[PDB]
Amino acid sequence: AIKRVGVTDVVLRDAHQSLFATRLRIDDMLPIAQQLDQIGYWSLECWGGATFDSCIRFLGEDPWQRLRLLKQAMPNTPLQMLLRGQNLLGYRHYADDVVDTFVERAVKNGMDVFRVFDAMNDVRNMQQALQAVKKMGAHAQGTLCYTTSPVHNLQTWVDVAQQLAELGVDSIALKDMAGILTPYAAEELVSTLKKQVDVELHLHCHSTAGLADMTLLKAIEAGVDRVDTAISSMSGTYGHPATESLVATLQGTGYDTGLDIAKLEQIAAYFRDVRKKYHAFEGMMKGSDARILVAQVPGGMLTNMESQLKQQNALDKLDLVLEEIPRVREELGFLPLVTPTSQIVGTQAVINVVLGERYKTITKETSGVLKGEYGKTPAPVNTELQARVLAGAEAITCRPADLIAAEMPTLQDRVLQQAKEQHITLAENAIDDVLTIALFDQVGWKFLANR
Amino acid sequence: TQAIKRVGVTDVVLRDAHQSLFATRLRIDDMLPIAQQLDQIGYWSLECWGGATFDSCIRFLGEDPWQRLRLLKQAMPNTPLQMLLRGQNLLGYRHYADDVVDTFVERAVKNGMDVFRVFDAMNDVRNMQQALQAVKKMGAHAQGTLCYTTSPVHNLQTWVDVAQQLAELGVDSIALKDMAGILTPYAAEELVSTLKKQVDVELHLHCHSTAGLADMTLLKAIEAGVDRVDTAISSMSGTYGHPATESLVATLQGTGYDTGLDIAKLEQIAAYFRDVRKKYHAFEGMMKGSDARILVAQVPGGMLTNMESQLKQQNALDKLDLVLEEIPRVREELGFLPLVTPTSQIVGTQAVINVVLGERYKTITKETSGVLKGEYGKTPAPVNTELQARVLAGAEAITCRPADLIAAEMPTLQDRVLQQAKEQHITLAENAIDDVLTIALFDQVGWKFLANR
Ligand SMILES: [Zn+2]
Ligand SMILES: [Zn+2]
Repeated sequence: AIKRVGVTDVVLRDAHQSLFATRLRIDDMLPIAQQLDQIGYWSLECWGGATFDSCIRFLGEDPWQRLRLLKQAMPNTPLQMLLRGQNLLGYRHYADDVVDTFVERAVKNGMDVFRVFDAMNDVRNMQQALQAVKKMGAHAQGTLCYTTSPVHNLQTWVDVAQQLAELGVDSIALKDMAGILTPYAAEELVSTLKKQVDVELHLHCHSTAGLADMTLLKAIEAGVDRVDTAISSMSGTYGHPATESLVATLQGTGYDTGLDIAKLEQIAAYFRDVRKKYHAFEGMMKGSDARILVAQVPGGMLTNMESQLKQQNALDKLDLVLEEIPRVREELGFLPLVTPTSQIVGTQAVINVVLGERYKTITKETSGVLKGEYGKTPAPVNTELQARVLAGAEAITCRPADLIAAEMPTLQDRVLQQAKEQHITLAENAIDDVLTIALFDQVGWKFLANR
Repeated sequence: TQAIKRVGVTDVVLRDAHQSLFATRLRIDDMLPIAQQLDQIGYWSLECWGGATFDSCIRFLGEDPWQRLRLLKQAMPNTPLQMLLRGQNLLGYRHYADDVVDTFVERAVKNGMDVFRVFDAMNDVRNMQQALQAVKKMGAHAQGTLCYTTSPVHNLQTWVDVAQQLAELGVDSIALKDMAGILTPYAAEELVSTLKKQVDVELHLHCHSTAGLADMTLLKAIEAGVDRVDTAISSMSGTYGHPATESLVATLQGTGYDTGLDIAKLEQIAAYFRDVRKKYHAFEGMMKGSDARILVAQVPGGMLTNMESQLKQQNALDKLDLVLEEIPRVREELGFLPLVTPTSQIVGTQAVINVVLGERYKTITKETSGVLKGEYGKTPAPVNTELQARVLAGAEAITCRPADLIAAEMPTLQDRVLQQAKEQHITLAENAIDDVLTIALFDQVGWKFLANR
C-alpha cells in the first residue's frame, strides 16, 4: 500500500564519516542547522558512529556538548544516532550498567532515535540497549546488517527481524555498509519482510559499488517506509544517494516525500562550499568501485588489507589474500563483512598468505570469534580451529555480557580520583566524562586533560 | 507491457565518458592497450568517435581523427563502433551541403564506423534526414535521436510523433538522449512504455548522471521495455557523465534483462581506466556528488556555468536570479527549443543580455535572429510574433529544411584544399578527401593541424 516515504538525512554523520574522515566540525554544522530543521526529514542522523572518536581525537570537541548544541540548533527534527549495541561506541562488550547509563545520558543530552546494531546480527547484543532506549521514552530502531552467504537467506532474515519485533522495537533498519545489496535483492527482501513481520522498515545503503540509488528505489516500490539519503553535494561515491534526486523521483507519485527541492538545494549549496574545505580528507575513488561487485569484499576492507600488504612488502600476493577471505570467512561461520569484523577476517587472511601457513599465527580477534566472545556467528564456526584455541576449555554460548561484572561504580571511582590527581576539571555532569573514559580510555584521558 | 528480454549495452568510455569528465582529452595511446579487452566484452557497440573528439584530436592532442578511427577499428574487430553526429551540422559549426554529408558518412564508414547516432538539437527530423539516409545507403546502422526536454508543448503524443517521423524514414533504431540529466525515472517509465507500444523500433537510452537521476532512470526505462542503454566503465562513470557499466550489469544479472556481460572482465578494464583517469586530473571538473540545481527548474549544468561566467565578466553575479527568471520567458518566446547544446547558449546569452541591459530584446543576437527566422529549423511551438517580424525586414519566415538552400560544396572544396596544400608544402593523407573534410568542418583549426601533422 503506497504511502508517503519518510526521509532521514545522513549529512551530519555518515556522509562526512564516509566522505572525509568524520572531520566535519560543529561550527560548520550550526550555521545551516535552522535550515535542516525546517525541511521535514523524518530524522537527522547526527551522532554516534565514528563521531565520538573523531570529536575527542581530532576535533577537540566534547561529543556530549556537540549533541546539546545540535538539539538547541534543531528543535523540530528528531536526532538519530548509530550505536553498536553492547559495544556502544567503544572497542569491547560492556557491562549492562554501562549500556544503561549511556542511553539515559544520550537521551538527556537530546537524543531521540537510536539505531542499534550488532555486526553478527546476534540479537542478544542489541537487547539491553534497545531495552534502555525504550525505557528512556526514546525511539528504538533494531538493525539487520545486510550480507550475502550460503547460510543467509529469506528464512534467516525473517527470523532475526521477528526476534527484534518481539523485543518491542519501534522500527527495523536494513543496513548495507558495503553497498552490496542489489536492487532486485532489495525488492525481494523488503517485500518478504513486509509480508512476515509487522514493523516499520528503514533502509540504509552505500553508493560505493553503484547500486544504492537503484536499490533505494526498488525498496520503495516494495514498500520500505523510510530510507537514508545524503544532501546532494555531500553524496555519491563512498557515501549515499542524494536526497534531492530521490525527492525529485518521487514527486507526483504516491510516494512523494513532500520535501522541497529548492529549500534542499540551498542547503546543498551551503555544503558544497563546506565540503571544499575538507578536500584533504577525500578518498581517491571516482564513480563507483566495481571490485566490490566481483566478490562482495567491501571497499573499506580492501583498503585496510592492501596497506598491511604494503607494510610487509609483497603487494603481489594481493590476489592470494582475496582468495583467502572466503576461506577464512567460512571458517568463522560466515560472519557479515562489516566493521569491525571485516578487519578480523582481513588481517587473518593476510597473515595466512604472508606466513605461507594456514593459521600458523592466529590473531587475538580470530580466536575470540571462535571462542564465542562476540556472540553467535550465523553458522557454527570451524571445530578444528575452535578446539585448537580452546585446548581444552569450553565455548561461550551465552550473551558475552552475562559474563562481565558491573562497571559503573568501580569506573566512576577511578575517574573522579585520577581527574583530581591529574588536576583535570570534569563536566557539569561528571558521568558523561566517566562514559568517555569507559569507551576510549587513554584517548579520552588525553582529550579531558586538554579540554 | 513490453516482452522481457536481454538488454543491450553501449559503453561510452571512449567518447562521452571522458568528454564529460575530463575535457575530451583521452589520447589514443591510452585507448589501444585496453582495446582488445573492450572488444571481448560483447557490447552492442562502443561509442568511440564524434561528439567533440574530432575537435579535441586536432585542436589539443595532435591526433588525426580519421587515423584514430582506423586504429580503433584495427584494434577492435568484433564490436560495432559508434559515433555521435549532429545531422546536417556533422561535427562542424554550421549546416553543410548534402554532398558533404554524404561524403563524410561514406568516409566514416570506410574508415570503420558502424553505428551513427544522428541528432538535431531542436528535434527537427529534416536536419537528420540526409545523414540517416546516407548511413542506410552505406549499410551502416542509423539511429535517429530524440533530444529529451520538458515543456508545456512537449508530451507523449509529441514524442510519439517525432519517433513516428523517424520510423517513416526507416531508421534502424531510435535513441532517447538526455544530455542534461533531467529525465526522471517515472517520466522515463511513462515515455518508454508509450514509445515501445506505439512505435515499432528498437529504443536506446542515454542519460547523464549530473543531477543524480540516471541510475534510477536507466532501471525504470529497462522495466518499461527499453532495448538498450548507454553506460560508462565504472572508474569512468558518475557526476557529469553516466551510470556505471558493472553496476547495471550486476543489477540485471539473473533477471529477465540479464545482459550476459562478465563483471570480472569488466572490472579489469575498470582497474585499467582508474590509473589512466589519474593522469588526467588536470582536466577534471569540481563537482562532487550530484547537482541539485539542475532539479530546481531544468536548467542544464553547462548552461548555468556559462551564464554565470557571462554575468561575472560583466558584471554582475547578483543578477543571477533575474537571469534565471528570464530563461523561462525567453524559451517560450523562442518556441520552447530544447535546452541542449548548442541551442542552450543561444537562450542563455540572450537572457543574460536582456537582464544586464535592463530592456528585454533591446539587443537581439545573431543566433536569436536565426531561431526567429527559421534558419536552424522548426521550433516545437510557434515563436513569438511579432518578435519574429521585427527581425526579417519584414520578410516572410523560412519554413523549409535549411540544406535545400545551400549549394554543393565538395568539388569546389576539394580543389581549394588540394591547391593550398601543395603551395604550402603540406602533405595530405593517402585518401586526401578526409583532410578536405577536416578543413570543411574546422577551417583554420584544420589548416593549423595539417600544417603541423
Ligand atoms: Zn553507513
Ligand atoms: Zn552525452
